[PDB]
Amino acid sequence: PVERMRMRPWLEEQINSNTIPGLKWLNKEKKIFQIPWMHAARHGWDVEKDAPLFRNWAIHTGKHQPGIDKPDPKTWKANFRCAMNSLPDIEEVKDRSIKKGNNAFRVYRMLP
Repeated sequence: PVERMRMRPWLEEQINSNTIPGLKWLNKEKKIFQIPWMHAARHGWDVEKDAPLFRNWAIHTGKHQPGIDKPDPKTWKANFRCAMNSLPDIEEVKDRSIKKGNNAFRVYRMLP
């Protein structure tokens, strides 16, 4: 019911399995993974690219339960960002004025 699969390995798995067309290890040897994120919908509309992950956050991070509480995706969006400010081994890189004409995702370098 309330287990702790751990986000670090949860991502190492999703990234290795390549469940989202864009999220994946750019350099798995040094553990570098990049996700596309919902750069399009900053709230809740064009946010289906990473919604399967973002939505799983509520169940994977043990925060929302289907049948007992309300499935609010608005907070799930913020939950995703908290993970980026966590695990003292992740380096987020979304570019600033160069790679901004194709996708502009968030490349995260994860240490061991």
